[PDB]
Amino acid sequence: TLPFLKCYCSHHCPEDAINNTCITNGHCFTMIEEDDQGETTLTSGCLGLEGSDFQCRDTPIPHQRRSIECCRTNLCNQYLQPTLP
Amino acid sequence: TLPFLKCYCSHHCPEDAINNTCITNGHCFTMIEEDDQGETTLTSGCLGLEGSDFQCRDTPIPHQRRSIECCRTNLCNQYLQPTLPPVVIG
Amino acid sequence: KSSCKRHPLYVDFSDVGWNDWIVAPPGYHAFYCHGECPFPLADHLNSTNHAIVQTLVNSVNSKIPKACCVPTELSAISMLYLDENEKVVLKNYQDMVVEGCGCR
Amino acid sequence: SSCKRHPLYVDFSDVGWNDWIVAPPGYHAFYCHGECPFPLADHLNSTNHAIVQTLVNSVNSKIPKACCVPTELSAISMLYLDENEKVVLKNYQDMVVEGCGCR
Ligand SMILES: [Cl-]
Repeated sequence: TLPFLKCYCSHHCPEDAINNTCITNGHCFTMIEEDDQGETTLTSGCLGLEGSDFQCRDTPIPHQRRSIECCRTNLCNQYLQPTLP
Repeated sequence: TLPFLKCYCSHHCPEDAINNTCITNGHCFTMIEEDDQGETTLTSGCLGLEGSDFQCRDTPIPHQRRSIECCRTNLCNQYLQPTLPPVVIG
Repeated sequence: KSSCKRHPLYVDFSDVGWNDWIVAPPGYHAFYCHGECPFPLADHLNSTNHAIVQTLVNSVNSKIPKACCVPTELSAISMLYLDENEKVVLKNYQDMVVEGCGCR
Repeated sequence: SSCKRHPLYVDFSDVGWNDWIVAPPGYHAFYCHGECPFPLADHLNSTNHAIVQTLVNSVNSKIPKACCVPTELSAISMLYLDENEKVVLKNYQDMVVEGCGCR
């Protein structure tokens, strides 16, 4: 299946991204991540279709907490804004 | 190519080696190398056919003195006795 | 100094938190790959020409990394999961289980 | 700094192979290196396994991350000397990294 979907990407861009944009056959993502001492930072990019279900499902307990959201419409991820539970 | 060659193996045995032999479609090897405390070690095993050109040859100048020798008959690496290259050097 | 090989790894769908979109199985043996890729790369590490050259270069230039112990043969498993509109679908997942490791 | 392809030229003269490899004098081999973080973006061609393993890592530190490795590779030709020393033309597979991913 061919790439058909455009997503914003911000820390996970492919080297050849265009205007901070990636293309994919999977889903756009946007992620919120806390570190070990305070600073929380935001990420987004494209998820390949294969294994998209394990990456767009919501975990219970990593080392420091984070959340991730996916959608399937062009540039749909600046409209996502995930928060920590 | 199917493996057709039987060799002895010492630290480089496959996890399913029996009686310290392994099989391959390339060559058998024996190499001596030096560790940082001057202790040397004999290793030996099977090299796949692919890339055997490079491995059997080696680089004359690795970071740790070593010597690898290859041969191509059943169990032949029992008869190989590689030695360290002289530290010849200025 | 232990060599590239397969290690056991069981994946409990509960530990990782999929207990609720995945209905069957509860886990599976997924295994994983770990260990040194030294010189020489023996036959059973299924190395590419690249990886062999890379190991040779690393040994002369420490700035170039060694080859990496990774799965060189993978296999499939099927799962039953509850999809978006709470449907129960059976689906075949490729590349889920390591059957073999190698230096690459 | 995430998994990607980096330059690497292998000069046969530098590694002492110049005396059984008659040509080319060297080649661009490239290599792969860098982190395999979560989530694994599309341009890392990850396998389902590398992905499962990546999640398992975030929850059990004893389980390593996916590694960054060649993921597509191309051949090159060389002129070399037979075990018996003399010009021979061989196609060497998987000599050149075309792409990298997390596996
Ligand atoms: Cl691979």
